[PDB]
Amino acid sequence: KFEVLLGVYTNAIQYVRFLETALAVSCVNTEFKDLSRMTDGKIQFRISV
Amino acid sequence: KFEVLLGVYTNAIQYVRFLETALAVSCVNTEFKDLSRMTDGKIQFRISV
Repeated sequence: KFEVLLGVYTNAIQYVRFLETALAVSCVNTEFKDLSRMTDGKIQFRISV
Repeated sequence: KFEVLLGVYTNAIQYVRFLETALAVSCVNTEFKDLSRMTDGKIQFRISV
C-alpha cells in the first residue's frame, strides 16, 4: 500500500529586459559605466526666433 | 384470418467512451492498473515569486 508522489512543479521566471518591451521606443538608451561619478547633467538648446 | 408480427428492433445503447466526448478535453487521463493499492497521492508545487 503506497502513497504516490504525483508531481513536483517549479514555475520558470522568464527574463525580461528593457529593450525587449515596447516601453523602449519612448526613450533612447546609452550605457554609461561610471554614472555615480557623474553628479549632474545638462542639455542646452539655442532657440532662434 | 390472421394477426401479423410487424418486426422487432431493440435499441442499441451506444458505448460512450471517455475519449470520444468533449469532457476529455477538460482533463487528462492515465491508465493506472492498481489504484486499489494507493492510499493517497500528492502534488507539491514550487512557486518562485
